[PDB]
Amino acid sequence: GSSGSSGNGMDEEQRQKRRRIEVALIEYRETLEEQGMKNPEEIERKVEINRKRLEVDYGLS
Repeated sequence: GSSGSSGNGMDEEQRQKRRRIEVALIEYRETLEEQGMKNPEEIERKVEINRKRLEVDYGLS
């Protein structure tokens, strides 16, 4: 039972992009940890760059 659907205009398309970034972020983080990344700066660095890239790629930022 959906409630308070957020999608009246262009946002309807943004709500979706938000997911593409989520799944991507998680998958990336894990892949990094297993890739041999055992440091915060490293992960944070890569992840950060990714989040920003994707966000800007989906015209979100």
